[PDB]
Amino acid sequence: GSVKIGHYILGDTLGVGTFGKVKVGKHELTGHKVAVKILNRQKIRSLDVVGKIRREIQNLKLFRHPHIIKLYQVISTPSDIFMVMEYVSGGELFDYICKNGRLDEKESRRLFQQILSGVDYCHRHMVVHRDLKPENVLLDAHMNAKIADFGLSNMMSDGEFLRTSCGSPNYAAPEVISGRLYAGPEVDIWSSGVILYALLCGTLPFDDDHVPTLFKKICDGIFYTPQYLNPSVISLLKHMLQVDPMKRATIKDIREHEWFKQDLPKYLFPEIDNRRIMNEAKDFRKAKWHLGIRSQSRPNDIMAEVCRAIKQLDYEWKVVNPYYLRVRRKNPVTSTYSKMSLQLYQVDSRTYLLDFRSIDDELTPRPGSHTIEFFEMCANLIKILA
Amino acid sequence: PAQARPTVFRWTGGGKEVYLSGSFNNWSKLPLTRDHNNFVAILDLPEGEHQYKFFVDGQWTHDPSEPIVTSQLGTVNNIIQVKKTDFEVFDALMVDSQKHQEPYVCKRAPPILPPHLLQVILNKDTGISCDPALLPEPNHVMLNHLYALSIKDGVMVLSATHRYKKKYVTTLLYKPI
Amino acid sequence: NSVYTSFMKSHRCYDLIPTSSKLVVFDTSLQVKKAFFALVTNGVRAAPLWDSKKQSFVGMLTITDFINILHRYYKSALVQIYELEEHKIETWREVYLQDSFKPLVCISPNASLFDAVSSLIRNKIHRLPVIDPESGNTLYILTHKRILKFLKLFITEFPKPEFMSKSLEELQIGTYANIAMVRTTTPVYVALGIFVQHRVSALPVVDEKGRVVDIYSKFDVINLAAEKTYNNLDVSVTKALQHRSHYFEGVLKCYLHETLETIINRLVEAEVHRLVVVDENDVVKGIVSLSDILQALVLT
Ligand SMILES: Cc1ccc(Oc2nc3cc(-c4ccc(-c5ccccc5O)cc4)c(Cl)cc3[nH]2)cc1C(=O)NO
Ligand SMILES: Nc1ncnc2c1ncn2[C@@H]1O[C@H](COP(=O)(O)O)[C@@H](O)[C@H]1O
Ligand SMILES: Nc1ncnc2c1ncn2[C@@H]1O[C@H](COP(=O)(O)O)[C@@H](O)[C@H]1O
Ligand SMILES: Nc1ncnc2c1ncn2[C@@H]1O[C@H](COP(=O)(O)O)[C@@H](O)[C@H]1O
Repeated sequence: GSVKIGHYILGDTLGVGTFGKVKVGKHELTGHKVAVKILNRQKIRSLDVVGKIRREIQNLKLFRHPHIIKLYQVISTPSDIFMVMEYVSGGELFDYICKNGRLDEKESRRLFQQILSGVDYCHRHMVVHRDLKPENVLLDAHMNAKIADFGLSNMMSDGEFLRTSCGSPNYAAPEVISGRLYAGPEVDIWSSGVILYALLCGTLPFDDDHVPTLFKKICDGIFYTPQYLNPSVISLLKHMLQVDPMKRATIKDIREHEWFKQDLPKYLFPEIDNRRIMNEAKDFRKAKWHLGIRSQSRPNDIMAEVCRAIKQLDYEWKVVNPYYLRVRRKNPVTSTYSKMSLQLYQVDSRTYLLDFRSIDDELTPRPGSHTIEFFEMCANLIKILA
Repeated sequence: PAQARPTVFRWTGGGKEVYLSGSFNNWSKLPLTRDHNNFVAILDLPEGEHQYKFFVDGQWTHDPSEPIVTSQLGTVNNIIQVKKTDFEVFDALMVDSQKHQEPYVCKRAPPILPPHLLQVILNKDTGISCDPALLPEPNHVMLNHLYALSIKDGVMVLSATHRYKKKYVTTLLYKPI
Repeated sequence: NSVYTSFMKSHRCYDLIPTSSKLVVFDTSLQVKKAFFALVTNGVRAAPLWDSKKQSFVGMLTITDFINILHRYYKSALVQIYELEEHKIETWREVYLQDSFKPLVCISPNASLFDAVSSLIRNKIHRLPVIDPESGNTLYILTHKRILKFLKLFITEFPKPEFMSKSLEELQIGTYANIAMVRTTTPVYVALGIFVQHRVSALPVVDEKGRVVDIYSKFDVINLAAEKTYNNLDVSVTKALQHRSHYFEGVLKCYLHETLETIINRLVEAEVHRLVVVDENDVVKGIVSLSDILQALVLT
């Protein structure tokens, strides 16, 4: 007998994923082709990603977009998890560029629109891919782009940054190879800039066989622009490939760019009762704020100081990290708990900064205001540290 | 329906021929198709206890890594228990996952500050033609963080932006020291 | 029901809350002068009041409170107003309210707009804070102007009813008797006194002939806090009104024979909270406010 799951007959190996291997499969009746990702349960247990796998499955299951690979079904067995996904016969974009060379301006634009459309859709759903690269962009028989392999992806949470180094060095943003924290949509945009370059030039903008040189080239943001490149798209590349993440193009910026707007299909980007209400709403010297509290003093000094002041106010805390504390205060009136996170950051060599972040409560209707209780909790500590 | 539950039988090792025999097939020999060093068959088994053994290149053996059972006659077979929890994805991930720090105690480099937090929503001027209570749409990463004004006239001013569904509220509190 | 009443029962208050907004809150232990300055600083008319002791939102601080304080404790331009400078919000709340009755009137975001329009009229207040029962957090401050602006767009979509066709005297909408007004030469202090006794949002400024030459509203009073000119209330409303930034268009007026539709367009376009009904002579016949119009569309 053949290897058969959910009426699909398991064929040739397409490649190897973070877990297991991805294989082609063919329906015993219709001959329909799918891509089956095999996840070994004892392997996902070894490095404990089990929750990280469960959230990827939840998210990808809901995703419906023409330029993202669809997840049809997840089939569970005692030993293994099988992810049945849509199959596209064209293979990696990377292989396509290797064999056929650079794509002309119109074809590059057409593909780059489809891809960015997918990236945007992910971001609108609070998912960052982080592995974007031509090897992870597949093609169907008609040369439509399909984003695949969300194995390195992550969900964006309110007030949270990501420290995880991810993806290939060639497609990673200067902040990612530098190990710094990031929000994450700006990282997908940097990678998308590298993909755009690859489409237009048939080469990578940052590449060196010497790894320290490659990292410097990336953090410098310097790359070669061939003579045959449209000055218009060069400006778009310059914006997407900005080293400074605050200066780097957003998806809104790219949609407004003239080179991107040419020939743009209407279906690609989203822009009944819920839509109408939103339209109605839209139709209808100074003080200088600053973040947290700063001290020119030393990091071990300022950490000891906070813990002392936390204890003084009867608060309780967990040291999750040397510089990251989780605090829980009992409220005398409501007899409830109010939680906040403390993190120290380095502003410059001589200065450090303590950050206060509110933690959302578990509770159903309860007395008093969460936002205010959060303020009062910080206020008490700040008075001491001021 | 629930009588058909997919089960993977995998032999890791070399061979010219590998067969599977179990209680489920009446100890017949089911040939396993190969991929490299993996021989596999996938079978629907009823929920319950099942015993099996392999025939590898003329030698009857059991998988040492999988569980085993031993008969009073000295037969050594692999044994497998079909559980309904194995066939629902999220239930099986719950079981895989299974396999008090609040009390306060007496007791690397600091992460560099992400520049995203230096974008202050209240330091941003808006248009004179619009409601002054209105604000720009916040970066999700800026939410829940605490911002403040330099204490003046014995009064401290705290602020944070929180989200409610698809809407955002930036709240300012005026509290005296 | 009514055509427009159905609409108001349908939509939640959440529908009105803008995407991103600012909310100011005062601890009740805050010096009451500092609070009225904050309202000016942050460009908002009203703020919720928070009692740390009770861990609850006890009430709302508005410009009306600033008027009550000024009028009660003002003595002369020669002597500072101590109570304004020394008091805290809790202290003046205890003075102003001898009765322990008055609660904070709030509405849930899930609750319908109709229910919100009712509650504004029931307690006769212009500010309704929207509070989420689950989080305990105050989300937004609802006003007459926000709500009518919303309806206006919806009113155009629905087929024109006969109400709109009829003229204002026939319709009987608004206040046509016991109109509180002031002279051009009337002192601000006296004007303040009139706010307190009549509890009205604005006073038409009339000449000797009876004709309206201007209007003085509670909003114009907040300018005293702005320029820190509150110490001298002896000046006339005319001199006080010179300080308005917008170079003055003639007072917004409407007529009795004019249709309700005509008027709602004029109000919503101009964003003013009320219109002055007048004779051809400009002699004041009465006032139409947002609260009047909404009371018409909420009931009628
Ligand atoms: C290294 C390793 C060992 C074990 C592992 O877990 C599993 N590996 C598995 C492989 C298979 C499998 C599927 C299909 C075929 C096959 C047989 C004949 C013709 C075509 C085929 O694709 C062969 C094996 C099946 Cl059904 C289940 C499997 N579970 C994963 C991995 C792994 O992570 N690879 O990257
Ligand atoms: N939502 C509310 N709850 C309780 N009191 C209020 C509320 N809104 C206004 N007030 C009070 O009612 C009076 C009139 O305020 P205004 O709405 O500005 O006319 C003032 O004394 C306010 O303190
Ligand atoms: N100057 C005024 N004289 C008499 N009544 C008024 C005046 N202004 C408003 N009103 C009435 O007072 C009520 C509340 O109006 P407002 O204070 O504008 O919300 C409504 O019934 C108005 O018609
Ligand atoms: N009927 C009116 N005619 C002219 N100006 C007005 C009128 N009503 C209000 N204003 C002005 O609008 C501001 C206050 O608006 P509101 O608080 O909505 O009444 C002040 O500058 C008033 O002078």
